[PDB]
Amino acid sequence: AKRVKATILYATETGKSQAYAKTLCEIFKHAFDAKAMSMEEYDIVHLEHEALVLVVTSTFGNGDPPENGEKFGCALMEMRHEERKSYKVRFNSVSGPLANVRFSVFGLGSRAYPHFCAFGHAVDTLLEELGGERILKMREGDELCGQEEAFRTWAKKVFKAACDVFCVGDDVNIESNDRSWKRNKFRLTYVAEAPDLTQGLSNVHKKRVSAARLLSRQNLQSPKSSRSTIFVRLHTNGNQELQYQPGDHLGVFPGNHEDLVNALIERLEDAPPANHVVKVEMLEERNTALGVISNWKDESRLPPCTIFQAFKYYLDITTPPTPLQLQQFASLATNEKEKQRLLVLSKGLQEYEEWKWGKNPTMVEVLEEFPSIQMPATLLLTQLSLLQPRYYSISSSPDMYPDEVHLTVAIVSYHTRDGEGPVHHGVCSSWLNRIQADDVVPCFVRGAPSFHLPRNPQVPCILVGPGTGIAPFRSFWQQRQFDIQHKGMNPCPMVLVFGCRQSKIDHIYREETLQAKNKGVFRELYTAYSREPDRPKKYVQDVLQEQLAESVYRALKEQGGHIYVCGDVTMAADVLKAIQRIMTQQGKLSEEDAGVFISRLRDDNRYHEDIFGVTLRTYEVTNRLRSESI
Amino acid sequence: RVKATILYATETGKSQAYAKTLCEIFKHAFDAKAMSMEEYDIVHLEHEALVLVVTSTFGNGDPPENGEKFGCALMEMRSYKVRFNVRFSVFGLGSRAYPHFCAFGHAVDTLLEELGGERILKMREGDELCGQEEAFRTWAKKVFKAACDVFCVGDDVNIEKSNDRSWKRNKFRLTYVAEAPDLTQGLSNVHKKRVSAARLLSRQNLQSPKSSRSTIFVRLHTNGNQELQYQPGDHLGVFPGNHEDLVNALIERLEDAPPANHVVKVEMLEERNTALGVISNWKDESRLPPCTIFQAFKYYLDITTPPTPLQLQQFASLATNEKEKQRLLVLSKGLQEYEEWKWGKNPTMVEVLEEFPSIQMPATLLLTQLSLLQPRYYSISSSPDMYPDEVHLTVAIVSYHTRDGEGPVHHGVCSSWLNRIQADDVVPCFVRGAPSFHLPRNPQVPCILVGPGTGIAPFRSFWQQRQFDIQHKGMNPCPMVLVFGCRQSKIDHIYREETLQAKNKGVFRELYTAYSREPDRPKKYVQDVLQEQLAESVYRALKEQGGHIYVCGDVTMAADVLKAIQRIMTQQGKLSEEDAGVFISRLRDDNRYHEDIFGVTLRTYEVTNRLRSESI
Ligand SMILES: Cc1cc2nc3c(=O)[nH]c(=O)nc-3n(C[C@H](O)[C@H](O)[C@H](O)COP(=O)(O)OP(=O)(O)OC[C@H]3O[C@@H](n4cnc5c(N)ncnc54)[C@H](O)[C@@H]3O)c2cc1C
Ligand SMILES: Cc1cc2nc3c(=O)[nH]c(=O)nc-3n(C[C@H](O)[C@H](O)[C@H](O)COP(=O)(O)OP(=O)(O)OC[C@H]3O[C@@H](n4cnc5c(N)ncnc54)[C@H](O)[C@@H]3O)c2cc1C
Ligand SMILES: NC(=O)c1ccc[n+]([C@@H]2O[C@H](COP(=O)([O-])OP(=O)(O)OC[C@H]3O[C@@H](n4cnc5c(N)ncnc54)[C@H](OP(=O)(O)O)[C@@H]3O)[C@@H](O)[C@H]2O)c1
Ligand SMILES: NC(=O)c1ccc[n+]([C@@H]2O[C@H](COP(=O)([O-])OP(=O)(O)OC[C@H]3O[C@@H](n4cnc5c(N)ncnc54)[C@H](OP(=O)(O)O)[C@@H]3O)[C@@H](O)[C@H]2O)c1
Ligand SMILES: Cc1cc2nc3c(=O)[nH]c(=O)nc-3n(C[C@H](O)[C@H](O)[C@H](O)COP(=O)(O)O)c2cc1C
Ligand SMILES: Cc1cc2nc3c(=O)[nH]c(=O)nc-3n(C[C@H](O)[C@H](O)[C@H](O)COP(=O)(O)O)c2cc1C
Ligand SMILES: O=S([O-])[O-]
Ligand SMILES: O=S([O-])[O-]
Repeated sequence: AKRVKATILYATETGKSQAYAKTLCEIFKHAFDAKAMSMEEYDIVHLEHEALVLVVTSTFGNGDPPENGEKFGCALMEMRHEERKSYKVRFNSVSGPLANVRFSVFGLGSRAYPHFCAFGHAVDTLLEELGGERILKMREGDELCGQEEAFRTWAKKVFKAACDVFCVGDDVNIESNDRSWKRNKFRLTYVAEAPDLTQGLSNVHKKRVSAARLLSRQNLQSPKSSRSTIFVRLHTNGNQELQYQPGDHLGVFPGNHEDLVNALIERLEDAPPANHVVKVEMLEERNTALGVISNWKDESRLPPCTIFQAFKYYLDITTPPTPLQLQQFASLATNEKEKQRLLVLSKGLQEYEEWKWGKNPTMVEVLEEFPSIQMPATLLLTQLSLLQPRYYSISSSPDMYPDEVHLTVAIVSYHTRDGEGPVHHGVCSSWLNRIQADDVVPCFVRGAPSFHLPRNPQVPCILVGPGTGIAPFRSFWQQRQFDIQHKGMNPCPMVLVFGCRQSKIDHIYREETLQAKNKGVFRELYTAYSREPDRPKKYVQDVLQEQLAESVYRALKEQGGHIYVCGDVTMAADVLKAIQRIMTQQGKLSEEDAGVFISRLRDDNRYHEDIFGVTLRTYEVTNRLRSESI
Repeated sequence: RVKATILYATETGKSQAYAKTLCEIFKHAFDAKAMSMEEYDIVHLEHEALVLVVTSTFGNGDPPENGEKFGCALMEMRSYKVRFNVRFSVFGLGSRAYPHFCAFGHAVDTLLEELGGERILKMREGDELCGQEEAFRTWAKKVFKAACDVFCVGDDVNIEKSNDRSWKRNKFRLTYVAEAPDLTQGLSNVHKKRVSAARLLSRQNLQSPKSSRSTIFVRLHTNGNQELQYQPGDHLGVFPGNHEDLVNALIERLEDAPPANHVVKVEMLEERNTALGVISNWKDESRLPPCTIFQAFKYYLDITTPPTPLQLQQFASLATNEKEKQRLLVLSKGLQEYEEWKWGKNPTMVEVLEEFPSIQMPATLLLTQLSLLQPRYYSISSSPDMYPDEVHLTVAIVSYHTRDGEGPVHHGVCSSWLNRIQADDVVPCFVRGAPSFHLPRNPQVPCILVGPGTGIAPFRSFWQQRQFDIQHKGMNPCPMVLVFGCRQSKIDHIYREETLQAKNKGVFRELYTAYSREPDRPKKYVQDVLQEQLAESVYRALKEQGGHIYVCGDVTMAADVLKAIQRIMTQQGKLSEEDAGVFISRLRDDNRYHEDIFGVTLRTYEVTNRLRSESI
């Protein structure tokens, strides 16, 4: 029972928890026999016999487990569950089998969301009730301020605390450094077989990606708008992989703009032409009883391909470097002043914060700001993060549009340095806005069972969502419309609470919702204008408290109706207060009965929320929170 | 060298094996490669010099799943059901027990031509029931020489054709690992598809206790798993566990030393020749995940399917006797001797090692040469609207005696596993849509549901759905007709009270049952109820009412039914066997005549024999 095993479990949606977990395993390799596994890869049957367990997990959606964390969270939730309390009740709330085990939790999250680091807190809370002995109190990493930084602190303490408790680490010492990057470690070797895009992305992200097809794209806003929102039609080609129900999302895999990809490639020192199928092989120095066995292997992260296809379809080249990545960049800088700035930023303290949040630098902008960096083709290919797919609410009814998938996409573009800097185009939205019909569209369907229309047609539904948060409601109404016209049903009509900036500029799908109302689908259509010169600023929160307070109340309290909120997390949080008020001031219930009534609706799946994350007033919201919390 | 792309389609993995071997032969005179019709750009096709196609046919003449993309691509680039139900040559695996024999291979062969394609050799067929591996080896040599001269290489090593990718003794080793994945995750890695962990809620027999046979009702909980969303008509792919006794008998007969409780992995020696030796390293085989050998045999590997001729030859060089090593050699040549052996005894791997006890079996040969345990498909018997977060299955428990009922009992792998797993045990499975076996979008048209025994399975979701659209969505769909079939009304009438009830609620207009072993009345099949009781309701539906007819179950039955309806078209409406037969062709492409083939599930022994006798 020597060489204590340290099991590092992680859950992630974009790769941050996974990275930190790797870094954490590397550290524990010093005094312990450590392993880093995704929560889904791990077999819950070993847990009770685990000596030490370290959890690094983010939280997603509406205070939920990352998708690859759901199974593990249910499992715990199960072993621990005499009856009561739901996950949504205790951990995302409105205001022993593991005796042998020692653990500690680090959770990633954002103060921009209601239930900050919810999944980390549930796991942390749950391992303790199951009989586990917590080493360090749970620490939280805020994506808005010092996330990578707070990881180090905790990583340091927890290691020290583990060494102390297990009484090992009298030979491990006070301390880049690991599988980071080193020139005699990674090598790009030639290959003659380059997979197909959708097949390569399936390997890379361990899931089946189907090739969809672009049929058309149209502007949903006036040509006189400064903004742009596009209606996109895709042909699924029969593929049963792409079956969906109204409410579900489509995950899409973009391509970085070629110019940016090229600028980047033309800045590498030693790099084959940006065209030669090259696999990446790494010098892996294993270790045996004989001594140390060293040899070449396949990194096996990216599939065989040209560096161009790699930077274009598989690697994140626009997300600002983490402090770690800057550290590897620094040791490549050949200019005194130019290299110290790199080391100052490597800290993740304020300078980093200001630089990142101020310049929102792409990989290219960084190499160009510190032109004395000798960038190795293999450092990027192995250190950059994978290009993540972006999710989009499906905007079509599969009955009204068989073998078709529609999307409503806000075109993200903004100026850096608070309007002074150049333009940065969102990766997926700008891609979806320029692909041609011959272009393949890598995607998959991710069902959203908490956001499907009710099984019972005769109950009232209130659909709340500003801007593109209307996207899924378009599948709701098209679907209800088809039901009426062809299935011979008379479902209780619904109410739509939309919200935008200007009557004849932003009200997307206006006529389309009109036509749907005349057909019985909707009882009434409410709209909140926020930048109308002719009146005051109104938000769906307002339309709800000023013109539906009664309907809302009668719908939810007597008619057994449902309310659906979709879009920006700030709005959704506001809509939850507007409803808590309407419930209080329209039924005489304190912040108690109103809160518990809501908390009940959710419980019974009658209060639905589909969070897009932070999409509205991004600058002002991120700015307020960033500051206010440091 | 010329580049030869060998494209293969496969479900149970036989065509895959054939292509990899085909690749090892074409290596001699060509630059040959092998991959799925999915792991390939259909755009590169036209820029190919030589394309070899090895593909099986599934469904009812349908392309295997991984051969769906490719199929329609050649179709548009150049309906399917109608017609079939660069240099290149096709070899299609199949079975003469199915109507549209090698339908996919014959379709791909036809369409390649219609795309600037020149055929080398006449497309061959490989009947799973008689001389499959035999016709392949042949066509294999005949097409090699054929392309060899077509592309003009002269006198080269045309005698080399037991090859290289075949197990040797220091090309493989089992290195310990202290971290083995969870089963469902391991399976997702092995089969490259998302497999979810579902849990058993309950199982109950739907046949009378006084029955000799047995069918079970199975309820699984999806656990809110979005990956497990389905529609009535869809199938659930399930991964079972082999029985422990057979797993431990197999381990205890093993030569290699791996304790069974230790996690291991299979590394293979990757060597790259040089001018004075070789530059090499041990890479992970990476077919199976790290797991205990007990777990590989119980959950990842097929230890019951009879050894192929290729796997026997290998056992040959491992027998320490002479008769044994010789019988092995005889059987290694998939001919009369081997076919009689296999079909007659249908030996598990364990029985093979016991019929030939001098074989010294190393663990790394089984772990690398045995086929992957394939998942079994089951028609979902529940409506998702009626049973949220639930998946129900109707499962016939397969169990037969070898050597024509004279030998030991052999249990169906998945059916028997599903028949003994305990509540809450994990059930790895996934959902595979059947877009061609879904209820019509128009619920105001009549549907005629035909299917005996377990063939009823998808209809229980059809009628639970309709019952739900009625009792809850407030719609009034055109009532349906159920044409069922079983052995004895008092024994085999599974879900009798349920279909009965579905009638009382307006789901079903009428319920027609056919019995085949009622010791009173004659042996009536469902094809006999169509003609002898509804020949008119069927004609009016498929001709005037814009109706739909769904056929589900054994391929033989489904065929007797097609040939029946085609006549009900002649007789009742007056059109010839080419005017009614092609009208059903228009039905199957208009998607109003639905078929869902389970394979050969009925009268297996009787049927598959006459068929061996058919071709032989
Ligand atoms: C379940 C779900 C459903 C969704 N459905 C939809 C949908 O239906 N329709 C839709 O349009 N979107 C939807 N989204 C949002 C969407 O997926 C993408 O986040 C969005 O299109 C932007 O992606 P991008 O790839 O274009 O830009 P990305 O390049 O990734 O860039 C966005 C990042 O830009 C920064 N950026 C943006 N604005 C500014 C600014 N003003 N100032 C400084 N920096 C800024 C932020 O740091 C932000 O994270 C959904 C998200 C989720 C999780
Ligand atoms: C789309 C689809 C849907 C299906 N739906 C269902 C369903 O809903 N319900 C259901 O019960 N089944 C269904 N099946 C059949 C099912 O999937 C399995 O084939 C079946 O349960 C048996 O699997 P097993 O794994 O138990 O036996 P397996 O071990 O694979 O064994 C069967 C093999 O045994 C031989 N064997 C069987 N009987 C005999 C005999 N009498 N004499 C000599 N040799 C014999 C055959 O060679 C056969 O291949 C479906 C198949 C498909 C393709
Ligand atoms: N700044 C840029 O150049 C730029 C460019 C591309 C995309 N983007 C971003 O990408 C997003 C996509 O646009 P979109 O179509 O979804 O919507 P949008 O036009 O940004 O706004 C949606 C509507 O909801 C309102 N709203 C804002 N905050 C709210 C809150 N906290 N609670 C309730 N309602 C609220 C808005 O009011 P307001 O009048 O207050 O906005 C607006 O009327 C944009 O909203 C924007 O943040 C910005
Ligand atoms: N051979 C065995 O002893 C044995 C035992 C247990 C399970 N099994 C297998 O497991 C399967 C599951 O049983 P099941 O519930 O699906 O059904 P089943 O009991 O095998 O029979 C389904 C019904 O369909 C009839 N039928 C048979 N062949 C037909 C054809 N060619 N065309 C139209 N109708 C036909 C049968 O009549 P008949 O009376 O003419 O068969 C029977 O009444 C079995 O059918 C069988 O394959 C076999
Ligand atoms: C749609 C979306 C929903 C999110 N929901 C929450 C949330 O409820 N609580 C929280 O603390 N953070 C939330 N976040 C922030 C992530 O948890 C955080 O960005 C984290 O750094 C991502 O970590 P990962 O890369 O490991 O998955 C959310 C982010 C997105 C894009
Ligand atoms: C449900 C099912 C349906 C089948 N349908 C056909 C068919 O229409 N035509 C044919 O020639 N073979 C058919 N077969 C036989 C396969 O083509 C044959 O068993 C082949 O050996 C499987 O090869 P594979 O393992 O490479 O996919 C079918 C087999 C099953 C299990
Ligand atoms: O300051 S740099 O971006 O020129
Ligand atoms: O094989 S069953 O007992 O898990």
